[PDB]
Amino acid sequence: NPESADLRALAKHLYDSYIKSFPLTKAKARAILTGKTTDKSPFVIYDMNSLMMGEDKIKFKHITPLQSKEVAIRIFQGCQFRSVEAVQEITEYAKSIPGFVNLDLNDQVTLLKYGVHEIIYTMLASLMNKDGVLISEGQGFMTREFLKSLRKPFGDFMEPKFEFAVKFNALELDDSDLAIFIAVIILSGDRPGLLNVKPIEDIQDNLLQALELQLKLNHPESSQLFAKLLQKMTDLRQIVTEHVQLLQVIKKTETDMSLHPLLQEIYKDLY
Amino acid sequence: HKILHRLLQE
Ligand SMILES: Cc1c(C)n(Cc2ccc(-c3ccccc3C(=O)O)cc2)c2ccc(C(=O)N[C@@H](C)c3ccc([N+](=O)[O-])cc3)cc12
Repeated sequence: NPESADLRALAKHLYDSYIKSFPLTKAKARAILTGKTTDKSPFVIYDMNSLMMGEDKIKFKHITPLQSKEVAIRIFQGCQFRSVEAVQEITEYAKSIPGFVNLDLNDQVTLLKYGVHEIIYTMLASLMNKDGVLISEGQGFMTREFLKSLRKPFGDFMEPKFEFAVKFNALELDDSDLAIFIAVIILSGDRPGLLNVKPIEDIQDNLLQALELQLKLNHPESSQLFAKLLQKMTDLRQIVTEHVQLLQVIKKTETDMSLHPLLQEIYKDLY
Repeated sequence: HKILHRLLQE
């Protein structure tokens, strides 16, 4: 019908920009994880020694890592580099969301500030399984056991992301779905400190209809996938709160570690 | 939020 059509248009526009904005799709990640691909299988990192041997191979967008720190801290500086780049990818993606760039700039800031961690978690799920997580465009694979093995507080950092991911991955969402879900997360009218909620909520209501239509068309066998997904989005805010707490700890207790300025902006006065 | 601002105006 006429309204459906506009919502299908939004879904496609969003998928297109998602594909342009983010380097590694869920499609490719799964192909890499299953062993269903023509590419060279990822270098596995499971201890201090394998990290060091694999550091040569772990390029991201043609950026070579720098060639003396303990395992835990080096792992954290890498996840930090990737996060910064993700924030930048998510910001470009947000700008492609119709109506977002017409919002008050201070509110664009606030939506990103609170949205980015939720989205990062969502997109981590695409790269994870029970065994571990793909890194750096899928050239590496870091075992969950290894990450859990790190000295505290770093040992408890990735584990909740894994716990969330095994449950979220059950919904079997694909890239066309995720593209819409991510936009819905960004356009959340209840972020603290927003100035003008109404045009945010109007955009989110279209996005949510687009999401609902998308899930009916793309997963016609899946009963109320839409409702399940919305329940997960609410779990996920609690989980971002725990993570921000853990970084509060890490900033204070681990003085040998420079937290990147972009990330400081985001974590400051958050929960 | 100077960087975020800068990324948004970029
Ligand atoms: C541990 C790690 C290393 C050592 N590198 C290479 C690298 C290469 C270059 C540099 C580097 C670049 C510029 C300047 C200096 C350096 C430098 O060497 O220090 C640093 C590390 C990584 C690259 C990506 C990821 C990654 O995808 N992590 C997952 C968990 C993830 C985490 C977060 C997200 N996310 O969507 O936010 C997705 C996946 C992890 C690592």
